This record gives sequence, structure tokens and C-alpha cells, in this order.
Amino acid sequence: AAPFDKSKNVAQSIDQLIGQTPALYLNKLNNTKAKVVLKMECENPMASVKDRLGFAIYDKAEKEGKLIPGKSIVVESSSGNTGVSLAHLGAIRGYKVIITMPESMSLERRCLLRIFGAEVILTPAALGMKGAVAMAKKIVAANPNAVLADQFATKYNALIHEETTGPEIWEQTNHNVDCFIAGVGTGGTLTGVARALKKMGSHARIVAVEPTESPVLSGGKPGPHKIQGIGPGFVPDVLDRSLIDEVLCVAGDDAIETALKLTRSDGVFCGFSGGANVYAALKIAERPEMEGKTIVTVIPSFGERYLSTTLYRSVRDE
Amino acid sequence: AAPFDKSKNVAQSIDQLIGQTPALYLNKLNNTKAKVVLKMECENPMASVKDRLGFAIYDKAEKEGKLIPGKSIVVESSSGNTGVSLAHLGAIRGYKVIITMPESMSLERRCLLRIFGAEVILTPAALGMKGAVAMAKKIVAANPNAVLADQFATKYNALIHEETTGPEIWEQTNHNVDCFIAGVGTGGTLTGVARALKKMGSHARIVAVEPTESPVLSGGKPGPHKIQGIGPGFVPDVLDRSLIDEVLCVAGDDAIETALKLTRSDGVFCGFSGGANVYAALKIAERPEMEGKTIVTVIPSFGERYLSTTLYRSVRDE
Amino acid sequence: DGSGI
Amino acid sequence: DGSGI
Ligand code: NA
Ligand code: NA
Repeated sequence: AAPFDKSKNVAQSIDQLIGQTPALYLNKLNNTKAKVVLKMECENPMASVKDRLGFAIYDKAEKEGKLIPGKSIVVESSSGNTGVSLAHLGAIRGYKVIITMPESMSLERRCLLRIFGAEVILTPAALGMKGAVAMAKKIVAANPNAVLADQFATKYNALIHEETTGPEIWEQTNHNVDCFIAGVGTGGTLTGVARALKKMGSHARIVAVEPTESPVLSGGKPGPHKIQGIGPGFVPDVLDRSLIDEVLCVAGDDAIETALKLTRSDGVFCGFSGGANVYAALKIAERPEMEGKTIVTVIPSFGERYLSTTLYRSVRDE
Repeated sequence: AAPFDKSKNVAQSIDQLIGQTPALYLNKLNNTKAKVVLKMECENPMASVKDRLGFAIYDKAEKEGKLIPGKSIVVESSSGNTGVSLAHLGAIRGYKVIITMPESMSLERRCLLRIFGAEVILTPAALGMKGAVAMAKKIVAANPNAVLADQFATKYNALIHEETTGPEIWEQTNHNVDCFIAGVGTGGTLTGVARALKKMGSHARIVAVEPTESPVLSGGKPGPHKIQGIGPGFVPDVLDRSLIDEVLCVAGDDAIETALKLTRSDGVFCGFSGGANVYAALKIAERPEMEGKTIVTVIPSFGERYLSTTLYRSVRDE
Repeated sequence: DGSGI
Repeated sequence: DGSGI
């Protein structure tokens, strides 16, 4: 994570290509008088922000002595990108990886993890995500070499974003951020960037996005929602709510609509949470007080992983 | 294409994020005494090398006055990445795009193009790729505003690689290349890089890779083969064969096997042609004369686009 | 969802 | 193949 000069040097390992991602102004889709900057975490080597979390878990836990290659087994319950990033980096680094998820998950999700050699344990469909969480806990309780990646609570998650994501944004925006907006999954991205910005003296407003259908930060009841990657249904220990100026709820259908408009308007091809974050950014950018101001948000994951999902189902009947 | 500082500035459009891709040493998979450098064209914004060709066609043809946004219609026959890149950049830049391909192509191929708003014309399955080629020609002959992208013959293809890909490799390798190896699809990557290297005074050997089952450069008969992205079945006008020191044939099954080993060994996740190029690089790296030498090859496309293909079919029964 | 994360 | 390119 020391600045590594990629367009100009040869990496020794693919994990040196994580982070240091581009930033892009929203153009055609931005009809307001505010500037909207997209931090393109879809451009990480395995196509989402969770590459930063994966690397921070392996790198930091190894350096602390908690992970020992060839011996420690990394376990996590994930039907999304954290599983992918843990399976990718564990393969390279000599760790067995076990990811649990319900048996009703798509072939694409299971297949991507098995390509990197992870053990996928499929738990009964009727038990949902809770059954997969329970299985990962059982494995870690039973086996002294098994450790939970612990994405919603690990101290490594907000830290990596404070050390890398946030300072990158600060350099790219020429030390000028009026608002940082990001959907909260584990909360690492919002927490770590908000810390970095505040230490640099930025008065940026920090805005958390969550699904209208699972408005847990706002004070409402958890529930099922469409916006894959955010809205865990609880407040993760990683998230530092004291840093947040506003929780903005975005409806799953606004996220979906925005994702499809973004591909055609700006050529940005992302998942449901990138459409939620941009829908939120455009809402804030409409506020008259934000004229001539810089709003930065995140495109968390590249769109190709969503072809099989609901997200682009409309394209069929168009 | 002037060097643009991405980890450090905010782009005005996603086409500024094309090229300037990382380079990575092959590590675990390289058991030889030679260095093998992978030029990571899978890291382009729409996940393959053809992003460079797409941009060069729009940018250069517009500047010459041949393409007029809102009026010119760009047509091409492609069931692979050239269609994707043309559809992505035409959307942003105000061009209608028509891509033709046989009706028996997968939903994933058609869907990705329709997401960026391209018109996909599906031609009769029994006519194969020739039927799609014939339809694209018919469209361009009939309509004064329709122009063929002309990937196998356009002068823009070798040029963009001479102006960008090759000088990047030269900077990244610290002006030290003993061999450049690349599978030939259109031939643009090998031609443009070979030109750049020779003008810089490099004595690198230039090696073209083609499928053993379609050894057209070598002198054999065209035929159907597995290695998606290379082996067009003819010698493309883009390719300058005078630059080639060796044509090395790689079998489709060696390409497939290598792609899967690369994901587990080095974390590089690519298509069939990246496995062919690495299989070739490892073959050259085994030659005793290549001890302590630098061999550079290309990873043309990211693996996620191949999940639905034959490439990773083995993973199922493992 | 799923957990989706 | 296909044309694949
Ligand atoms: Na344990
Ligand atoms: Na014409």
C-alpha cells in the first residue's frame, strides 16, 4: 500500500494491483450544477472493493501472527464479493478457504469460488443466509486452525480504507471533497474514508446509503431487499455511526434503474450498489446548496458479475 | 493517450481509463530461469485488449472526419470482445452500433451488447460466422451512413498498439525485452508492439501464437478451434508478418489447462487466449538460451466473461 | 440480499 | 472460434 507505480513498474504479485483505482466524473447522467466523482472500485483485480478487505485480512493477520500459511484455514459465510476476494487471495497465498452459502445460490456464485480452489459448503435452502452463517461459526468453533474472516467486525476493514481508499480520493480530488456518499455493507468503505478525510481537515459531509426496504440505520426494521452488497440487516461493528451526517435511503428499484442508465449514459457498468450510490449522489447534487461543490461516491463492483441476476432482467423485453 | 495520471487525477470520461494497464511477473507458475512478464490487458475498463482498438476506431475515425456522431452507424460482425468494446464506446459517444452474430450464440454475449444499447442482429445458425459477416457487409453496402469497424484491416489497430501498448511495456520492463509473445486475432497487438520495440532499438524476438487446430500462419489449413480471441482462419491485413521471428502453435487443450492453473497459482483469471499465451511463454522460457532473459506476453481478457463457456467446464466435476 | 456481501 | 474475436 505504499504508492506503487503500476502504469510504470512490473508487479511481483497480483495483490500489488489492488486499490490505487481510478476516479471518474459523472458526465452525461449529471444534469446538476455540482461535480460528482466516482471512485471506480470496480476496477480492482477481482472487480470489486472487497479486494481491499481481502488483502487487508491476509496481509495484516499474517503480520500479526494470526494467519499461518499452510495451516490456518479462512472461513466466511458470503454469497457475494467478500467470498470471491477471500477465495482469490487465499489461493495465491497458500491458505485453504471455506466459504458457506445457501444451496439455492446460482451456479455462477459457486463456480467462481471453485475456480480459485475454495471449498464451498452449501447449506439448506430453507435456512437462508442464517444457516450459512451458522455453519461458518460451527466450523470455526470446532477446528483450532479455522478462523473467521469476520468481515462485519474485523478491525482490518475500516483501517485499509483509511490507509488507501481515502488518501487516494484526497489526492485525486486535489484535496477538495464536500460530500462523500457510500452504501453501507460492512461499513468499512464509509468509515475508513470518513476518517481519512477528517484527519486531512476536510469538512466533507458523510452520507451513508441503505435500502429503503431495510432501513436499519434510520431506525426501521430489517427486511429483504434487492440492493446486493449493502443492507446487512443489522449495524455492523465495523461501522462507526458517529462519523455519519445523514443516512439516505434508496429504493431497490431506483438503484436498478440507475445502474442501467449509467451504462448507456457514461459507460459505467456496475452492480445494484453502484446504481444506489449514484442515485444518492444525484439526489444530493440536486440540492441547491451543492452548486459548484464536489460530491464523491463509489462504484463498488463491476457489472459483469450481475448478468445472471435480476439487475439487467429488463434488457430482455426492451 | 498522452500519459494520464489515473491513480492521481479525475477522468472526464471512461475512455481515459483505457490502456495504461499493469504488468505482472508470473510467479508460482514459472519454474524456469527466465522472467515472464504479463501485460494485463484484462484490466481495461471493459475487461479486454479490444478496448484499445475500440477507442482508436472512434477517436481516430472521428478526427479524420469519417465518423460523425448522431449520423454514422458503426457495424461489425463479432461474437467476441470487439463487439463489446464497440458497443460500450459507441453508447457513450453518440453512435448507433449494429453488431451481427449467429443466433446460436449464448445469451451472455447478446445481453452484454444490448445492455450498452447496441442493435444485435442474429443471423441463421446454420450459416455460422460467415452468415454474420455477410449480413454486416450487406448493411454497410446498403446504407450510406453505415461503416464497417473493419477490425481485421483497419490501420487504426496496429497503430494504437504502437502508440500505447508497446511504449507502456517498454517503460514497465525498464527498456529490457528479449522476447514478446502474443496470440494473433486481428494481429494488432503483435504488430503495434513489435514496431514500437524495434524503433526503441530492442532486439526482442517476436513470436506469434496460433491454435494448433488452425495453423494458418504456419502454412496449414484453417479449421475450427477452441481458443476464443485468436485464430481467425485467415491472415488479417492488420498483421505485418515481416515482423515475426517465430510462429508457435498452441493446442486448445494446453490453453484451457493453463488458464485454470493460472487462477490457482498466480491469481490471474483470464480467457482461453491468456492461457495460450502463457503456455507459449512457459515453453520459450524452458529453452536454455532464455536463462535470465525477459519474456513479455499478454493476458488479453478477464476470465469472468468465460464462466458460461467451455473454458472452466472442468471445475464442475473436480 | 442474499446476505449478498 | 466462434469468429470469437
Ligand atoms: Na478456531
Ligand atoms: Na456505407
